[PDB]
Amino acid sequence: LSKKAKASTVDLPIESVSLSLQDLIGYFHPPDEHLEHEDKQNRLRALKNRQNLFQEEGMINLVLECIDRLHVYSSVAGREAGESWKSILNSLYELLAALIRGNRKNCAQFSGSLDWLISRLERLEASSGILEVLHCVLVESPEALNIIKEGHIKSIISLLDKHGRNHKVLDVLCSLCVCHGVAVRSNQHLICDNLLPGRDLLLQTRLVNHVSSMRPNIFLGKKWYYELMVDHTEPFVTAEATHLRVGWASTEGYSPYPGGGEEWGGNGVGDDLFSYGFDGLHLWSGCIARTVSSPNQHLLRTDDVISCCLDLSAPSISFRINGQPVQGMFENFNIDGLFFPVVSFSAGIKVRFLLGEFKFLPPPGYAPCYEAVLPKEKLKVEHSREYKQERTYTRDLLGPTVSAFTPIPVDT
Amino acid sequence: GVEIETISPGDGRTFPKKGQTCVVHYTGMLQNGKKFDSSRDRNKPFKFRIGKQEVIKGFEEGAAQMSLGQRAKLTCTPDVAYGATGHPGVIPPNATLIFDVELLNLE
Amino acid sequence: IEDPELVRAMFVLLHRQYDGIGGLVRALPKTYTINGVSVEDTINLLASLGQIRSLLSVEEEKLMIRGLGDIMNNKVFYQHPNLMRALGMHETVMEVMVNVLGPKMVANCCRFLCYFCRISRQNQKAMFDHLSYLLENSSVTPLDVAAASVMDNNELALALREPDLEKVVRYLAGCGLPVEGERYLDFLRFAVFCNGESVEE
Amino acid sequence: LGVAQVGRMNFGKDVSTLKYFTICGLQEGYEPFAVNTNRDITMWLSKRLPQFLQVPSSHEHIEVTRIDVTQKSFGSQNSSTDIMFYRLSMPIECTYYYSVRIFPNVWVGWITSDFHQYDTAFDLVTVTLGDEKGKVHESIKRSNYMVCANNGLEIGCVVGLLTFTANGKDLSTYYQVEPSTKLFPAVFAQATSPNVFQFEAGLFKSEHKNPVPQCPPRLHVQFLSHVLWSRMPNQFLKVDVSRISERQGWLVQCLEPLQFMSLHIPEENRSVDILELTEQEELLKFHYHTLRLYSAVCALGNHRVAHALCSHVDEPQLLYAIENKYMPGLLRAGYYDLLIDIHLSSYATARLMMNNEFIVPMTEETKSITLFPDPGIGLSTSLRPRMQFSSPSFVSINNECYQYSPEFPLDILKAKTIQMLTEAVQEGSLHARDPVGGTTEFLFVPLIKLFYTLLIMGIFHNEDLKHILQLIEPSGLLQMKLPEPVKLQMCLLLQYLCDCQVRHRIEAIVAFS
Repeated sequence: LSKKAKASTVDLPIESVSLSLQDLIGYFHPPDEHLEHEDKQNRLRALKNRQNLFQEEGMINLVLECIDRLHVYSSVAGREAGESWKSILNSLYELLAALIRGNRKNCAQFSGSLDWLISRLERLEASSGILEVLHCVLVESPEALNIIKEGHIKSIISLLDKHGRNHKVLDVLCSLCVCHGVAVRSNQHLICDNLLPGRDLLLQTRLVNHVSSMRPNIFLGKKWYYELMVDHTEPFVTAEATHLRVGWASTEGYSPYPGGGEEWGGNGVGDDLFSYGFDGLHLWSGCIARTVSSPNQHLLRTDDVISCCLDLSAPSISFRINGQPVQGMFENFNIDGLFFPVVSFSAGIKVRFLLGEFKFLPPPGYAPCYEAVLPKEKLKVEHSREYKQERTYTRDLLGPTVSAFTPIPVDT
Repeated sequence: GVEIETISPGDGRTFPKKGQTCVVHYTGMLQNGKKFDSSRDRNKPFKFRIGKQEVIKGFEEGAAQMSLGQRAKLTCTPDVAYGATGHPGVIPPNATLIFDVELLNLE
Repeated sequence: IEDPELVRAMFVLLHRQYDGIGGLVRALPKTYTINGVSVEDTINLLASLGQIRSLLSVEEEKLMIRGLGDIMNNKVFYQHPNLMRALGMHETVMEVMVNVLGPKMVANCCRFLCYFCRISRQNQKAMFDHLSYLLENSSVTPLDVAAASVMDNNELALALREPDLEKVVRYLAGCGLPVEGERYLDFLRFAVFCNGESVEE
Repeated sequence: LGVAQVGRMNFGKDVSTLKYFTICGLQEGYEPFAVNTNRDITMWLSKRLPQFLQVPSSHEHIEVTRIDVTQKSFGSQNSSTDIMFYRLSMPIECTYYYSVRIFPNVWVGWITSDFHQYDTAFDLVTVTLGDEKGKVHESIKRSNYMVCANNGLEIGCVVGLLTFTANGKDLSTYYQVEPSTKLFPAVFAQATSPNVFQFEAGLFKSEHKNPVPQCPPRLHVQFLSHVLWSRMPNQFLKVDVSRISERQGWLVQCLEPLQFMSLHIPEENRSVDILELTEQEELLKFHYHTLRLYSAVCALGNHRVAHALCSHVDEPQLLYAIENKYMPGLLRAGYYDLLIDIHLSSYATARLMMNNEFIVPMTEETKSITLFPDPGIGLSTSLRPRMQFSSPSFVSINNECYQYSPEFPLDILKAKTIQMLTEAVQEGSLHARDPVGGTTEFLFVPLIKLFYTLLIMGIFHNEDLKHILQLIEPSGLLQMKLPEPVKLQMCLLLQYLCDCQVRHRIEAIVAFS
């Protein structure tokens, strides 16, 4: 059928061959664990004898030729009888894994054709057989570790980006850099050069501080304006710098989970959150910091007063430190639900709300937040909607939610 | 010639002279935000001497403009960094480096 | 108890309790005492010895050649050849060369062993015992250490037997095209004369 | 729990708070969850925020098909066809385009990874320029999900910036604002009729993976067809904070720092805390095998690959990974073996080469042995090898640097492991069913392994070995009930103790002679 069109050749057995492969797999089967040690040696010795007698007549090459022939299509021929071509081919490579598994003598004779195998490694339809055969070669002969060069290792690497997370690739590479006893230090520099510095194929890890934010129970959906006073800083009590962010957030959306969701948690991280404040106070919105400036480039230090501003009937948020304008630019975002102050921290930081008992404020524009608490509510503070509450016996669990100066009049 | 962002103010006036060893705590990350080196990690303040050609050039240049107490976000352009070769294993080829350095003591 | 490494590690530990004097037997032909003025250099020997030994398991050869160069030029390498006979460091380099012979490594290897025989008599006797394998590796030097193992001492000149010499003249029969005969005969002159008088046998 | 309900569970260890366990329970043949546990058992609530996910066969009828232009078909003829948010697996950061072909209202766009707003509508960054004088106030940003509307061949051309086409006709809304963001290709939809989507100047996938000539596009198995799905459980973040508050001026205050241990997947960008690998098996096994490779590559003394990996695993992480009593079974042994194979397995083999050579100077302190005071060895003047450690910084004097090992402080660790051993034996002696790695192998095996390799390396002197022998001798870890591969380690713990007397006795003979 490698001609133009034979289309009538009957000399093509399938069910007599696809049966025979399972008989040979079962014939070359390794003995299990659950066996007595006087017969486990007998079955092991008999398996090695069968492997050597199949080696000496070159049946390895006799199946290598069928692998050469069959890797033409991708789905062929009369395409109903040859429907099982994948399930033959995947069962073919499996036979190749059984003939070379024990004998190092077998593995030495399979030295030269490894380059063609890693050439076929990009076929990506029977790569499971190829990776198994290669891994079942590399541990068994040290001579077969000398052929393999940089062009092969880079193809093995490229399979790991094309194919996600395949731990057998790392079971190969864990054996490519250490043989039986010895350490092939030309491969160890090579693996460290390619796979490491991209930070892309591998699960990069780190440690961050626990983030937490606080809400003073006030809800707000004219120019609202509240202050802070930071009195203790700790720029470094970790092997990393601490955070302290002030701002506002909305209620319809984005339950504030610590760290496990978006990157690192905190504030200014979602689109529903608008935050600001740093050493060099530049803002945050959607967990990407932009680089707004101020004419001191200061810390949230032990001696500062932050002036946050938010506008009713206007989509404008601009901040101020010690009265000085910092060119706050938060404009034209969504108006859904309410807004509330959130200020976040992770250090040994103590800070003071200035709401009443004010300490220093102009009111500029017009609204203080001591008047949003007018009708019945009080100024108590919570921990941003509180899926936890840290205690001894039971943090009491909760149900989700059930959800203004403009009502409607009733018509008749 | 290198991007020097002041984070905290030091004293401004006392920038270190060549021939003095400089003590610095420095935490460096890549352009992506992935942190590749620290000095807080091992609780050891780094030490180096100006002009003796041990440190990369952007680091020494950005430390030469700094002062006592002053910490800075040095953003080194990859031609002054490890360059086209990069570093074998820790730095990919041709990437900008973002250090948060903070100088402590001098000589 | 399965996992038979556990059984073996149990019974070796059991037997070392009831044979203390046997443990002290198998530790006394390794000890050695040195005077205080030679403390500082033998550490620089020992630290330059382990770099050999840790290089036992791997262009990988430039470390070994510098290591052997630092060992050969050491102050205490002439001075107490019982030490270097007892640390096994003739067998270390022998194993490295055997690992090579499955080019410039063998040549700066065997020069160390030819340096190793000519410092003591008993040291040469210790070097002697690999000659039966050592003759089978004529490359072109790896034959020089077969020579300087039997160069001078008459007892070792008498001790070696006829199958050791028969494969030498087998190699000479192999020279039936030459050039390799000028070295092989250079072995056999040390086999029959060795002081000034021809050993009859 | 329901809508405005408050629940209160108690998983044992509250026998005083066990109110009715007397009258029903104890004598009735029952037990609480207090019978073993010295931890707090973690709780796994369901999430509120949804996160996108792969597509199994767990629908009535949803079927994406890898076909070979090189498209991805569908089907949704069922009872519920409400909302099916779709996106591709990997995003593009900051020239090529991307096809879709709809038969029946149904959107396409680009999702930036912060998106969990499951909504049946059109809604949502918008910041203006600041040049320190006001005076500009124009824009820096637009994006946040993009909206568009036989064959509809809508194509999202990007870069650079963001554009759109619609069957040759480029529409409006060119959101030409993304500085260095990542862009998921994505589709919001309802499905009316089946066979609704197909996917894919040069062509696309070259701009995505690492080989980048790649002008013929080619699908790979790493491509998926992720769907935004609602609920997956979350860990409880077992110890949270010790925040404190005030009322006159509202001093809100915290002073006791707590740190995570997270890992962020790079190609499906999000950060997971490492504990939640406890139930997620594939992301466990692949990271375990990567922790093996980080050791196998830096094996038998590669003193430059160790300086590479000290910038990559970064030592104060390891001191967390030793200490945290919640980490899974495999991942504990992985980090212990990585610690040993980075910092300690270079010198330890260099001391087990010189364990049978026994040479000793003959000077005055060597003669000064009393030989027998009528293991925690007194003077011990033998000639063991020498350890040097190097700081793994990043300067250009690295050729002299990368020659010994990286260094991390032994004085902290050698008290940490004694604290950990006492906490280990005295708690786990009473047969909890807890122990840290799940089974007692991962509790003890990579603790005694570090203890053994720290014992060899010439620390734990007299003042601490006196503390050490109390855990084994008392005259007890040697006397307990142990499985096989922990007493295998204890045999090698005992052998060095027996071997210390031989080094004592040889120096004794020389001090006499």
